[PDB]
Order: sequence, then C-alpha cells, then structure tokens
Amino acid sequence: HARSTGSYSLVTQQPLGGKAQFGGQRFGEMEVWALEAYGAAYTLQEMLTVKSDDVNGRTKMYKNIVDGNHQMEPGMPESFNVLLKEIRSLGINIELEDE
Amino acid sequence: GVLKIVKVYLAVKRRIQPGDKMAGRHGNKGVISKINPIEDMPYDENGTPV
Amino acid sequence: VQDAVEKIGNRFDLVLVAARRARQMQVGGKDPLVPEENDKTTVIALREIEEGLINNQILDVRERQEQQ
Amino acid sequence: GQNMRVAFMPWNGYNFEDSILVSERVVQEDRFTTIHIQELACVSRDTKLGPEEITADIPNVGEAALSKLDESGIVYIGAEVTGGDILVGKVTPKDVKDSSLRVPNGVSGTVIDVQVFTRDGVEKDKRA
Amino acid sequence: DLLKFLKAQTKTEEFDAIKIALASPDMIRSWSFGEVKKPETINYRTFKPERDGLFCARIFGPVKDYECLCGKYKRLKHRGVICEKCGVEVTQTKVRRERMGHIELASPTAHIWFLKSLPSRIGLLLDMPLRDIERVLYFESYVVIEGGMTNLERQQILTEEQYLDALEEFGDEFDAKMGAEAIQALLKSMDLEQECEQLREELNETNSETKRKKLTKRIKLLEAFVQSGNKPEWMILTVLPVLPPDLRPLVPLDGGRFATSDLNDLYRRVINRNNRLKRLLDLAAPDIIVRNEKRMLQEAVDALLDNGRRGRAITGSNKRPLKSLADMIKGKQGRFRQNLLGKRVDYSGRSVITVGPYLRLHQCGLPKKMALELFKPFIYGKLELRGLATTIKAAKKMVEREEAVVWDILDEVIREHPVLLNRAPTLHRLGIQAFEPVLIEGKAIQLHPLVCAAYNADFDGDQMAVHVPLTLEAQLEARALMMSTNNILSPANGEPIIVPSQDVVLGLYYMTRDCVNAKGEGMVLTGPKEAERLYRSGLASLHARVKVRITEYEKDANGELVAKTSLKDTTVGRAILWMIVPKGLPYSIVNQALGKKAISKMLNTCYRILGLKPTVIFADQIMYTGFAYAARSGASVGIDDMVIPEKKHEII
Amino acid sequence: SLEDLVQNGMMEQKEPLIVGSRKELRKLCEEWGITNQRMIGNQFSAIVTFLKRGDKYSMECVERIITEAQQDKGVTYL
Amino acid sequence: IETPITANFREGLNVLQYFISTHGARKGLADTALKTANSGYLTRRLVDVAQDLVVTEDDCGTHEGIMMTPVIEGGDVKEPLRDRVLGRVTAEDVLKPGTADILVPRNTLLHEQWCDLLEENSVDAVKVRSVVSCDTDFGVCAHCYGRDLARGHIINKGEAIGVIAAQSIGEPGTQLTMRGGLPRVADLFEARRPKEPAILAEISGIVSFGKETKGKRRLVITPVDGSDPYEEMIPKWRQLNVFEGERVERGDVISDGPEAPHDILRLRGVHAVTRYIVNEVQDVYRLQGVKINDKHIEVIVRQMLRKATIVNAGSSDFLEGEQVEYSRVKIANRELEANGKVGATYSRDLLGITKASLATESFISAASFQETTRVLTEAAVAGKRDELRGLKENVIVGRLIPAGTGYAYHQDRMR
Repeated sequence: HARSTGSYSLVTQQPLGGKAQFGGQRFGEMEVWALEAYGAAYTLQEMLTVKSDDVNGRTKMYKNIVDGNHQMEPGMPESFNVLLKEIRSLGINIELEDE
Repeated sequence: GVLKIVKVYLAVKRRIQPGDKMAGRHGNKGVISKINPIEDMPYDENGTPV
Repeated sequence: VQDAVEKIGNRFDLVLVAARRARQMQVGGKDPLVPEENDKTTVIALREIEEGLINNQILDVRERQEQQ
Repeated sequence: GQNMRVAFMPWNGYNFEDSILVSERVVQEDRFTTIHIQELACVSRDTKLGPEEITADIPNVGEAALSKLDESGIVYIGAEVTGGDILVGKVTPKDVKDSSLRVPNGVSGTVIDVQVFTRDGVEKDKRA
Repeated sequence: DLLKFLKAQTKTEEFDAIKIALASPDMIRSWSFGEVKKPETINYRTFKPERDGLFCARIFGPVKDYECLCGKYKRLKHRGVICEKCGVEVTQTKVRRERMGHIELASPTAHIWFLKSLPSRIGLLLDMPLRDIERVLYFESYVVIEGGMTNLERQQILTEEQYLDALEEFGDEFDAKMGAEAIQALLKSMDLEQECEQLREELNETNSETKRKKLTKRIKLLEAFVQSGNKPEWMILTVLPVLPPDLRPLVPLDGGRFATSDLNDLYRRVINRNNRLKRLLDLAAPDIIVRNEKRMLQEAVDALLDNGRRGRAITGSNKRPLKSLADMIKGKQGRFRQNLLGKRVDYSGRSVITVGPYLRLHQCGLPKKMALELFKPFIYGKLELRGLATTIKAAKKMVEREEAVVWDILDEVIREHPVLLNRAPTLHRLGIQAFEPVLIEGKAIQLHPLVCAAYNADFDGDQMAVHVPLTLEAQLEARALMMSTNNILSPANGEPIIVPSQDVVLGLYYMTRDCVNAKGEGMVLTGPKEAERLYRSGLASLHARVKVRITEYEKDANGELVAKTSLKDTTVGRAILWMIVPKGLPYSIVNQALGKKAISKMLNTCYRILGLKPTVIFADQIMYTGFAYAARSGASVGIDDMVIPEKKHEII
Repeated sequence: SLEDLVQNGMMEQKEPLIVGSRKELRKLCEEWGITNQRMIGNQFSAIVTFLKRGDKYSMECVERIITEAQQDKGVTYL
Repeated sequence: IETPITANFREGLNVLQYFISTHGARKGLADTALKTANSGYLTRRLVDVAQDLVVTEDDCGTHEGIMMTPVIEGGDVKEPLRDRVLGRVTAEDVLKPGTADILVPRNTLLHEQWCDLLEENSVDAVKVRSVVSCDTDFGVCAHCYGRDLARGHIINKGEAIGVIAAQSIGEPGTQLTMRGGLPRVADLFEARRPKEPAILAEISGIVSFGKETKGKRRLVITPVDGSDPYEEMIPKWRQLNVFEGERVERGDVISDGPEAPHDILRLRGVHAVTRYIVNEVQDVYRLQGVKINDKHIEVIVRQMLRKATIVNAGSSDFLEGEQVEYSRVKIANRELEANGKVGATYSRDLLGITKASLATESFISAASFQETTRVLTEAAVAGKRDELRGLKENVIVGRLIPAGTGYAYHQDRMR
C-alpha cells in the first residue's frame, strides 16, 4: 500500500488508506500522540492541514512544490478561518488577538 | 432494477516474491527474505546446493 | 551532530536557523556558502552550520545589507 | 508441504530473526507459484433514464481500449487486460454517460471468463 | 482619533490569544456582507441563487469562479470587479462561499445559551427565578421594569391582569411589560458600578456567614462581568448573521431540488417569519398579532440556534429533529474531536517490513515501485527541472513510461532526501523514525538490523507507514529531530537502545570462544592484519589463544588516545575483534570471552567515551562483523545435541 | 485533478483577511478615552471593517460604537 | 500437580504430561490475549492528561529540591542514589562527605563525572533541585528540571518533557501488567483513598484515647500545643501499635492500614507525598523489572498538583477554600505582594490525574476533554479570551504547538 497523493473523503477531505484507496495510513490519535512525543512541528502541521485536508491548499501546493517549494505559509490552518466564519454567522465576532 | 449481470473472473497467476509469508509444520513461520543466488547457497560435500 | 548542536545550542533553534539558511540557498537562490558536493540545499546549510559558516545574527546582517 | 532440503544455521544476518533463506532456483523453478482468480462482475442495472447499458459502443474511448472486449464489449476469454483497461463496455444515459465497467486499476491479465447473467426477462448476447 | 487604530490594527501574524465574545449589532453588521430579503437560497426556476436569498451570490460573493452573475463580464482579467449589471464580483467562486449576510432582527432575542444553559447567564445577572424570567422573555408574564410613582418595583414579575390594572391605576407612572426587551433594558439599566458598590456595602453590612458569602459572590460575579466588558445589552441578539451561501448550502440534490442542512430550512422559515413581522410593522398590525408574530420570529430564531434544547425541535418532513448550527459544533461532529479521533494521511504508504541487513543505520529499503508511487509529483518537478517535462500530463506518461531516465532521476532525487517512516504500534516515540531512503527494486520495506525493538514490532510481517517529509523544514527535521542515530539512548531509561543480541551476539561469542590445543596455540601476531591473514588463510583456528602486540590507544587526561602497545596473550578471535575495537577502549574491554551483555557494556562505554557518532560507527561495524563471524562460525543445532542427563533415570 | 487544478486555476484567490491588536490599542484607547478593554476586543475588527467600508452607515456605526466604548467601564488589555 | 514430568521435550512427551502442560500453555496464551488491551487505555489517559504540558524555563533557583537518598530494603541497599541522581541539578551546594567542603555546588547539573565523584564521596542523601519544586511557574526550570537524558544535555525551551514522560510510562506500561499493576497505577493516578486508612493523629499533640465510641474507639488527641484535642472514632478492630499519653505529629501513624492521597498530602505534605507515590511505583516496576527515571513520576505529579486549596485568601479577590491553579495562586500572590496586598495562604491537595485531565484551565482543552457542548455554551457566555498556552489547544487551532520548533517560532515572532 502506497500513496503520495490520491483520493480523500469528499465529506472529510482527509486522505484515505492503502494503495487500494490510494491513501496512506491513519495518523489517528495514537500516531498523533507519538508525533507529539517526538515533536515534528511543521511536519505534524502539514500532515494535519496540507497532507490532511488543504483542498485549494492542495492545488496551491501542487503549483508550489511544482516549483519545489519545500516550505509553507503556516499557522491557524484555515479550519480556523472556517470556524471563524461559522462563529461570525452565529453572531460571535472574534479578534485575532495580536499581543 | 438490473437488466444483466456479467460476472468476469479475473485469473492472475501469483508468483512468489521476497517478502511473502511462509511457514512450516513445527511452528516455523517466517517472511520471504530474498531469493539468494545459486552460488549463495552453501555447497554440500557432494556438491549439493541447498 | 553534537558539535552542530553546540554551534547552535538548541535542536529546535538549529533546525529553524538551518531552514532559513537552506531556504535562502535554494529558494532564495543564495550561493552555497560552502562546496556544493551535489548535496541538498538543506545539506548545504547543514554543512555551513557545522562549520559555523551560517549564524542567525549573520543571517540577519546579510539580510539587512541586502535591504539596501 | 514442499519437502525442501534445508539447514538450520545463520547466513551473514540474511537468515536471523526467522528470515527466509530461499534458493533462487526454486523461484526460477516456481516451486511455490500460485494464481489468483478474482471474480469481477458487471451488472447492467436498470437505471431511471435507461438501464446501465453494458454495450460495446462507448463514447470518448479508443478502439485499442476495446481490443480485449469482444464485439459485444465482452473481454475475450483469455484476453490480456490492463489495470484500468475498459474490460466491460457499459453505458449510462448522459446522451449517454459511459458507464464502462473497466478492469480495476492495478488489475491486468488474461480475461478468464465472462458469466453474463442477463435479468430474467432480458435477452442474452451472442457471447452469452 | 481612530485612524492610528489602523496602526493599532497589527499586521497579519499569529494571534497570541483568541478573543471570544458577543458581537455587538455593529460587530455582526461588519461581520456580514449584506442584509437578506428572501427566504429562498436559490431560485428553483433559474437553477440560480434567489435574489436576496440565503445563497444570494451578489450578497454572498461570486457564484462563478471568474464569471459575473450578469454575465456582462468574465475571465480572470476581471476577478473581484463590481458590475452594475450584476452587483457581484468575479473573484474565486469560493467568494460565494466567503461573503456573509445579515438579518436585522426588529426585536432582539437573548442567546438560547444565555438562559437555557443552567445557570442562566441572564438569569444569574437578573438573579431571578427561571419560570419568571422565561415568562418574561416568552412574553408570558409582564415585568414591572420600574414602578416610578406607581407602587411597582424594578424587574419585578407581575400578571397581565395585574399589568392592565396597574396601567389603568398609574397612567404613565410605572414601567412594566411582558417580553425579553425588558430584560435587555434591565441589563442596560443594571449599573454594575452602582450594583457592585451596593453589593459590597451589603456584604460589609452582611455579618451573617451566608448573607456575607452570597453578597460577596454576587459582587464577584458582577466584577467578572464588568471585567469581561461584554455589553450586557448585547445579551439579546438584535440581528441575525448568516452563514455564507456555501457555508449554508442549498445543494441541488438529485431531481432539481436543493439539499441543505436543516439549519438552512430553519433559516428559511425564520426569514419568512421575519418578513411577515416586518410587513406587520409596516402595516401597523394589532398589538396581539404583533406579539404573536414576535413570539413566532423569536421561536424561529431559537429553533435555528439550538433545536430541541429549548422548546421542541422542528421535525421536518422526515420527522427527524432539526439540525441546528449548535449540532454542527456539537460533539465530535464539531470538528474538534472526530477529526482528532482519526485521519488517514497521504504522502505515505503501507508495506511489509523487510529485514534489510545490508543497509546502514541511516539507509532505508524503499520499495522502488512504492518509491515511484511516492515522489511522483517530486519526480515531475525534477523532470521539468530536467527540462524534459514540458507537460505535467507528459510527466505522468513518462512516469508511466517508468523511464530509466525517470529511474535515474528518481535515484538522484532519493539522494539524501529522507522521508518519514513508522512501524506500529505507537508505544514509544522511537517506534516511528525516518531514514535515508535508498530505492530497492520491488515491494518490500528493507529495514536496518538493530532498529527492530525500537520499531516496536518484529519481522513477522508488519506493514509500515512512511510519510514523505517534502518540506525543507520537515527534511531538516528528518535530519535533526527524526535522525534515527539521534535516538541512540533509551528515551525512558537512558540506556542504549540497540544493545546486541542473537546472531550478532552469536558471532561475537564464537569469536570470543577460545580453544585449548587449538590450531597453532601460543603464537605471535604483530597486529590485527597478521591474525586476519593467519585465520583468513586458515593458518590458525579463530578460537586460538595467541599473544599479539596490542596498541592500546587510550584517551589521556586531555583525551588523546595515548597508545600502550604491548604483546598480550589473547584469542585469535579476540585479536580480530580488537581490529573492530576503536582506539580508546581497553584491550581487556575485549580481551575476554564476550557476549550480548559484554557487547552492550562495550556499547555503553562507546556512547560514553566515543560519544554519539564514533559509537554509531563502531556499532555498524560491529553489526556487520557479528553477522560475518556468525556465518563463518558454521555451527548449527543437532537433535543429537540434546544430551539427556545420564543418571536422569536414576534420579527419577 | 490536483495537477489539473494547479495547471488550470487562473484565480488563486490568495488567502483571507486577518486582524491584529493590543499595545497600540492601549494608545488609541488613551486617544479615545475608553477605559474598558472589551471594546478593544470584538469592536476592533468591526471598526476595521467599517473603516474599509467608510459608508455613511458604516461611519455612523463606527461613531456609535466609539461613543459606547468611551461611555464607561474600566478594563486594560494584558 | 505433584506428578513430575520426568521426561524431556526432545525426549518426547507423555500423553498425560502433554495434556497437563496444555492447561498452563492455554492459560499463558489467554493471558497475553487479555493483557493486549489495557495499556492502551492507560497511555491514552496519560497522554490526554499531558495534552497541554510543556517546558519553557531553565533557571528555578528554588533552593528546595529532591533531597534524594539511596533506596534500602530490610537493611540492604535496593536502589543506588547515584543511579537515581543522574540528569539532575543540585538543590544546594552538596558538601563533601563528612566535610564542610562542597563536593558539588548548588544547581550543579549531575555530571557522570560528578556521579563518580559522589561515589568516591560515597554520600547517602543529596539535595537535588526538582521539577516538582521548579520555581518555573509554567514548565520546569532546568536549574530545577535537572538535565535532559534523551539528548544527554539540558532540555530546550519547548521540550515537552511531559509528553516524553507520558510515553515513558506508557511504553513501560505496555510491558507492565494490570494486576497492583496498571490497576494500582491508575488508582494512585486516580488517587483513590485507602480501603483501610491507617488511623493517624489529625494534628500533633499529646496522644490519648478518648471515650471509645460504638465499635470505633475514640482517641482524644490532646493537642500538646493547646489546639482542640481531636477525639475520633477508631474501630476497635484496628490494633493500636502506639500507647496513649505519647506525643505525635501531623500524620503520625497509630493503627496500621493503607494511606490515602489527600490524607498524606494534607498531613505529611506534598513533597513527601510525591516521594511515597514514586517509591510505590518504583517497587512495582522493580517487581516487574521496568526501569525508568522517577522524573516521569515527578512530571506526572507536577501536572497533577496544579490545584491547591487557598487556606486564607488574604487581600486576594479569591476566597478561603478556593482550590484553583496553584500556579495562578502563586501569580496572584506575587501580584498582591507587588502592590503590598495580603497574599493568599494555600493548602495543596492531592487530586486524581484523571480529574486533572477532565477539567483544564484552557477552554477548548476542557471542552474536548469532556462536556463539549456544556463547556462550549459556558465559555461562549463567559467570553473568556483563549491564550492557547497548551499544546493540544494549538493542535485544535491550526497554529503550530510552541514546543521546540514552535517555541522558537513564537520567540522569533516576538523578535
């Protein structure tokens, strides 16, 4: 079973598992815990947003690692932005509190 | 809701490959490491390759 | 890389500085601070830090000079 | 079992931890070869805008892709198929949205048999 | 003033803290991009969003990726342009997924959380009974907001007959109503400064333990409310912000209808109710009809907020309870838990671990086919960098061509491009480590020798996960954080993590094994080369005891390996081992029969003195040497070797 | 698909807007005279949005928010 | 089964003997099958507890520290203090054995060379600065945190020693059994009170027996200092080792039995409580053969003892008996002393690690941990700004966890 890029759950946008579904294994929560036990910050981040669910992020990453762009514009992936839109639609204004 | 059903059995020959799982009668199980070359197998005093 | 650790002090700081340096080397296009030896820009920055050819303060100084 | 003359000794780390030391001659001999026959069935499902039209006429397809399939779109008995190849020409309405039951990706080989069980009340092809 | 607030508006960075609070009506109004005027998100006849609908793209952002709704303009040459014919922009169609809307409520509605959640936030602020507060809010009990000249008090529950009688009795002396706007004004009337001062004065006056404690707790709560600074008047929602058209999508389901989360249907119904109420306000409806419409709109808002929590959940045509936005943020369905529960990833594969005894500690046995599955985009980039790739489709084809040129380019890309690897189960952090990956022709995961226990599995067929660290920061992390050699010691116990065992230990003991009257006992070998010749030529048995000049390069007080060369009576195998022995360890540290315990002790001394890298090199050499010496040791196990005790029968 | 999107997408749409605050927020609070810090919170982004709008309604809403903020309450960002 | 299988395996098995051995064989197989489960739950609990933990400080300077001594059982040495001392930083200038000369200085990191010197010194107990006593308000200051053995050097700002120790317990827990075992480990972790609490004096005083109550004899603990003479209900079923009229201290054992967590924490103290807990864990591990630094125990305890009961709030806005974050308690105390306001006297209590996991200072941490909708509404009403000081929180956010690389990123953002 092998997967660099394949199909992701159109509902979940997270990758599948196995070469049959063209997905890698599940980072689950135990693998996440082990990753923290090591502490691969940007790696866990990419695995969590880019490698996990960055859809338009995937398109850009293709265009960018197309340029071999082995970096990222990180932080508060975008799920943060989605939750922000949701809370604002709930009439809960929030502030990106810069210190 | 179905007009026809065409069952096609896909027969694919399965050759052995290093990494396959093999075992033996007296509890001896293992994984196919690699097909070592003929010269690799030790030679018996009668020249028998193992 | 114990010597490299001493040169950088902390593993995370080492990693971050090396990331910046290698990004300059390849993505920024900065010339290999040392012989290339057909290694990764990451490997290039690693060698540079091992020899100390790159310092975070040095990186800042180079960037400030470039600003002009 | 296959009665193999063997010895219980390590060989330069290639044998420890129950590693399997194998004579490549046996591999060339295929003394433990096998085969897999996975049935792949295609159903001409009677769909709303027309049944799933399992037929040789597939738009946006190449004739070479139709090589293994017979004139009925039936992958010839023993026909050499490819992963992804269009083994069973099928169609749905679009006019027609090609519903071709392609042989699975990573599934390439000889098309062993095609058991076309047409629905009770549905005719059979010349292949059937 | 407030122009330097733009300077106070910092640049795009990481918020150190998250500000969560109640949006003021202006806050939501800014948070929105329009005010809605139609309960239908999409027009069923135009297959398009309805004007002023929940999907109203002009309100909600671009319906087409770079094409106008009016169609007067299109293409990327006009992205984000406002058309008079359209009233919409042409930025990415996610703009319709981006711009939000507003629905200005005529009468504010308290947060269903603010009351329904026990203890009621509004209720605790009002310090009133639950039923009275609700009947107030539910327009089911009048509340004397202020009696003024009349005998009535402030925020005091009353009766509708009582309210009417008091009105007749007092003219305009008192302030009383049934509703929630009264509680909103009371919060606007609550002088938390004066209220807290009075509470403190009472608590000081309150000498009873219970009374003092209660007044102090109330003062503390009031102080907390003041410190939060959230406008208590903002406790009632006077406008409805709207999710983006795609955030709350009326997705066209199979058959021309629109499939939506039940929150969207609740929003449509609430919009209808609000439109009716707005017409009533325009038409000046009877106060009874006005109150009914107001209660209806408020209930619609409450249902859209959290169905079933307050009142009964609106059961649709399928009779299921309505999906409120709260449900979307409820439970693991709320993106926190279920997402954190599991996530299958990419840039990773699963294949059976193979025991790659040849590979170095850094080397990794990567299924070349799986390798191809991996760096395929990286390969495409390399080929474009190789210039050969002009079209990405062509790159895919050449990959499908599996070209030797492709194969060579892959060999190049693999060079020192280690990527993450993992072996289940996730017991210790050492269980997952990357290695310098070298492509191995096939579909097996060749693995280094001593990595077994750390990988937390055995060679019994573990399919292993290997993630791709494409990022340079991730690659620098593979070099430094995931450096397998940088995992030499026990993370939990500090002890060496790769101590010798089994086959390596076998060969070690074999070389350590000594024979009496061996093949040429009592000879002199100048050094490791001499004995290496003698035994390799077979001139002597490996288990022969022989004296050899041992140049004991031993670290000085400054650490310099002060050699102490001396002919020492030792074993031929031990002599051979001393070659593997690094300059800096005692000859006696090897000049004896040695095993896995001894091997581990030597390894510990190596980690100590030789530090990390020299110890690792010595270890890799020792591993190769142990495998070799074991293979040459030419010993097996015979069924005849099981010598049952001679007097076992006598003992029995 | 992924390559198709990367090779096809004319409008990348970039990323969303954000907010930042504090520090100079206290300076503006001194300029605005508001002793509370909650207005420095939920109202900062809304003020930014209204200023981006600058409409008569937007300006009026901003002014009303400012009047409410300077009205009372004492809280200081930390 | 007194019949001995005199045969040998190669010698062949008697059918009776074969069947006899089959029972134990099946027992072992089933035992392994069963034990394959619980360690995962134990580790999941530990990890969810350590979700927010992180280390950021280096210097504690708190002269308090682990006055550790070598373990001795039945008059025979069990654990050498040198083995228990490596990777640590001193709590005081360790004097030479029997000499005024300082064998080691204060806050002196445990050198293996220093360990050898101590062996040459052959000393018994050493005051070594401890992370439990780490003056680092958040995290563990290396001056008290000791040294990072995983890299051999000192830890770095953002080194999640908490998660490290959690994995250290879990993987050893993976080999560790439940029987005792992971059960007693969780119990001590959950801090269950003893079944038969060893009767102890409530406070120091002239120990006397009171008017023996129904089935539970009264021990009128005549406070020699003059406090209230505590009369109890001590069951007559518990044998009294001590005699009446004696003088006792806070926590003095009278009748045998097991100890309780909050009881030891209140009477004996917090440091001694951690000492007992670690000693118990170590005995179990030694029976099971698992070797891990007690630093893991220290990390667990320091995560555990976040709360403490404020004995007297003083001029603080808090109240008496308000058990909250002892870190927040110390912060408020420093703030009050800064303006001269009276500090809050506090009493540290022993609480369950699972309870600490269930309730967290971070809003999202608690919400995900439990009561997601309830805590969601509670925070939404509260509107408390979230600073994302924890790690799992940053995971939720999409911002990098400020652990190591993340800590550096945060510092650079500050730069």
